[PDB]
Amino acid sequence: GSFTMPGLVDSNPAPPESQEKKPLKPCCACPETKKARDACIIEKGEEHCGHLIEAHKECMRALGFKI
Repeated sequence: GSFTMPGLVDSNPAPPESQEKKPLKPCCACPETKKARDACIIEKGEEHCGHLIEAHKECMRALGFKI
């Protein structure tokens, strides 16, 4: 004897989307730095990860990006 839920389908517990996109966008615009930034920002936030901005921020400024 257990309750059950046959009036719906519900879901599994899940993020605000999961990684399901890997398109070809070829360049040299600091992948390591950008990609490594975002992982901290994902988890904590830009406010907790702006050492992860500043470190990577360099890398883009060198390019003539607007830092």
